[PDB]
Amino acid sequence: AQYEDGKQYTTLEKPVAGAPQVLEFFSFFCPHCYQFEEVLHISDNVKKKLPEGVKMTKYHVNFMGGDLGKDLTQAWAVAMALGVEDKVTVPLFEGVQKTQTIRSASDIRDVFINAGIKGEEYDAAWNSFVVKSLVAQQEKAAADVQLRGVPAMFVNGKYQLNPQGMDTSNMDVFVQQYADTVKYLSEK
Ligand SMILES: Cc1cc(Oc2ccc(CC(=O)N3CCOC[C@H]3C(=O)O)cc2)ccc1C#N
Repeated sequence: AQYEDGKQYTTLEKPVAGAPQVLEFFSFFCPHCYQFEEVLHISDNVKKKLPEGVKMTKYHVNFMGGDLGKDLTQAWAVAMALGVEDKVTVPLFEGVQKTQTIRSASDIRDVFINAGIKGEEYDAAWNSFVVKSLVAQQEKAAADVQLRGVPAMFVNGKYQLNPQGMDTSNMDVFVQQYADTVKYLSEK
């Protein structure tokens, strides 16, 4: 078959119920995640191949980067709460992996300030129980699939994308195979 378990995707032994339709996990410390955002735009290209209604969810993980890694999961909850993911994703990636200017929680906050989030707005959100609950959701979702590596994408809590089983001589062909695979899995 053209799409095969073990090839473009794998099937979770214990599938998780009530999971978001398309769920990505990343870390701002994760080198392939940097590529998936800045060079490949995986999330955008997947979204372009799915129906207009479908929901895509993207969550940060704690297991890379120690204390700053957990700060970043909380900051990502702030981003989701305020709806400013698109404004902060690139400068967070570059601050962690390119310019080495993100070394503390205050440095993370600077990125939001420079992106135009008001200081009181960020601090209030950072300390809010709405954001605490979003942190819990990010952790629960990774726990549900015993997540030990990123980037990762899961479809309907049942299938895990396997990019290592796709072709990578051509970056654009790779992205469309990935997106087309997500489409095939969503229609399963
Ligand atoms: C064109 C292109 C294709 C790519 O294909 C992939 C290759 C590998 C991965 C897996 C990954 O990152 N890991 C594996 C399990 O989780 C732990 C983590 C590790 O330990 O490294 C993901 C995608 C990557 C980058 C580019 C570019 N430019």
